[PDB]
Amino acid sequence: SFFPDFGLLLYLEELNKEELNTFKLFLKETMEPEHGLTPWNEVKKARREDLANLMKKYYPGEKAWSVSLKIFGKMNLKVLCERAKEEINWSA
Amino acid sequence: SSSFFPDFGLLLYLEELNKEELNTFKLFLKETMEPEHGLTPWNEVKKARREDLANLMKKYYPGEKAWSVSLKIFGKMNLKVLCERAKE
Repeated sequence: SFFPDFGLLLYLEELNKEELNTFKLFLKETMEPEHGLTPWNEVKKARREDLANLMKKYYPGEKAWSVSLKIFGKMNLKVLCERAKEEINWSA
Repeated sequence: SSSFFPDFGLLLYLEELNKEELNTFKLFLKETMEPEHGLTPWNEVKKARREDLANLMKKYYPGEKAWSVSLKIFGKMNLKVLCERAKE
């Protein structure tokens, strides 16, 4: 159980302003069918340390690992999608 | 239903990847298939073209399995990039 305590915080800290917001949105979407928009208020304004503990709360154990890995996946696809969107059509 | 990712989604994103990104994708796939398929189909994947690669995932991971595995691989791929960034 190394991921919830130390791993997530390091990579989260590596994210810039745009990337961090992107993370929260996908998390919001992920928590939606299970918790609704109830914790979204907390998550949206949450700091990285608070965000890490929040995920430990709603997703304890390897649950944090499963959702986080998937969120990082969607984040990569977003960048790729945004990149492909300009190649497919040069008019954005 | 839905999640027709190998047929419509996956094929596009693989094409967005460069050579190194495609290889990195294959490596992570190898890691995932190992406890399930071993190194038996790894030979096929290693040499696989992007179009071939999509059908292979359609084969070994039918239904929404292809989307789930792909999403996790892209996650590790992103973590790799982030790791390399902090290391620099």
